[PDB]
Amino acid sequence: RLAVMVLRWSDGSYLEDQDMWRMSGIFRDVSLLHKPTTQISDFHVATRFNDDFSRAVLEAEVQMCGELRDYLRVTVSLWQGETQVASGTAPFGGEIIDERGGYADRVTLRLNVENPKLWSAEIPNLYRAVVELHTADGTLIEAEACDVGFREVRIENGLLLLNGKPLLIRGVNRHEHHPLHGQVMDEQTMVQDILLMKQNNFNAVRCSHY
Amino acid sequence: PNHPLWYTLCDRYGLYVVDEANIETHGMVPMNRLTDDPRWLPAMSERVTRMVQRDRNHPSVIIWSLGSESGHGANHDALYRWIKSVDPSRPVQYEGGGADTTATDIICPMYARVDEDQPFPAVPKWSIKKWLSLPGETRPLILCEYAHAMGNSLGGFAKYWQAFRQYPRLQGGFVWDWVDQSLIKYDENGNPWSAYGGDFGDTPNDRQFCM
Ligand SMILES: CC(C)S[C@@H]1O[C@H](CO)[C@H](O)[C@H](O)[C@H]1O
Ligand SMILES: [Mg+2]
Ligand code: NA
Ligand code: NA
Ligand code: NA
Repeated sequence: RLAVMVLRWSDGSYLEDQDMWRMSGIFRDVSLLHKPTTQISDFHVATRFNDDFSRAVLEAEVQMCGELRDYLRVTVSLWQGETQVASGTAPFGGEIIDERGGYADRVTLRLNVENPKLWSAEIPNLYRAVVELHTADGTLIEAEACDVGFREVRIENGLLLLNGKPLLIRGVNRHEHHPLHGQVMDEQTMVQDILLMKQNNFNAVRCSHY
Repeated sequence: PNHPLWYTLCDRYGLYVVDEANIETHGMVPMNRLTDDPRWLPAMSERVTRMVQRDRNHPSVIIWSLGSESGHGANHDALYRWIKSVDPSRPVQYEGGGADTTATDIICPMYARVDEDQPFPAVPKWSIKKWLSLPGETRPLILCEYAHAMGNSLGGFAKYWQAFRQYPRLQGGFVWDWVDQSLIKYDENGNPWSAYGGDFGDTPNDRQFCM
């Protein structure tokens, strides 16, 4: 039996003064997650490019918790549909960081991608990155994953660039609102909003304000 | 460069002066044909350097100019740097080759409109308000020529002044121009009349464009 005492007002309320209905409760999903003792505790995916975006390096930093062991490995593999495009395997133990060494509980994997299909609001090309924590001889401990979009966002010479091109933001602020359910969101309403937005020539959304 | 008394009078009466080298090659095709040619650098150089040597002690002179309508050539860049090196006390401007070249401290277009872009190839005339905020642009904008006062004209003059007052980096401009270049001719009874291009048998000519 779980028991949750939810308070409508807290010191947190002072930082939650958004122009919206003021409500309360357990308004997003509740779930139980089972992880092994030796586990992926964090991972960051980065994509860097050459000048004309004909080449990319996917860089994945992976953190573990649990007992550190020589036989431990991370494999990060990148997929386009059912085709594996690139893969990297490494033991734990980051590069030297300062005078006390580096992160023994972290590893960074670097994958080369030639002619990556680029992500944008115009063509949302996505790859799948699978992060496998496993032993040297290939027993899977666990895998986490995410969708990867190869794109570069930068400001240069006063312009916001996506993949080297200046954006024109056709945006809208969107609160999480349902007339019957309040501030509870469901897949169907979310999908409805996205289809209507794109159909009306929107390419951007601001998560106002959270 | 003007008659020398002009600067004395501007010193004493109080007018800001742009002193301008006697260099204009408007009729060349393309406009920079001579100014990009090193063989013409000596001739151009003397038109700039001798002006500076003559007028540099005049307080009324606040800005030096490399001349007028001669495109943009390497000779302009060279003489720009010469003035900057010899007289740091005064900005240098020059409109040729698109009004915002490496040979000018001030964006100084001629007849750029307030709100309307005129995107000519190679030498566009942006809206002055737009021009200021072009990516990377930081310079002040002062039109070297604007509001062409030919005959019944100066339509839209207030639109410039509204923009000048609203935008800090729009710092005004020089109307074109002060006085009609008409000449006196006389009829058979000795009565004077104002004459323009063509009235002296001069041909080809550009008629009333001198006024
Ligand atoms: C496109 C041409 C008319 S050039 C135009 O001629 C004007 C005539 O008064 C002035 O001389 C300007 O300085 C010049 O830009
Ligand atoms: Mg508010
Ligand atoms: Na101003
Ligand atoms: Na003619
Ligand atoms: Na004229």
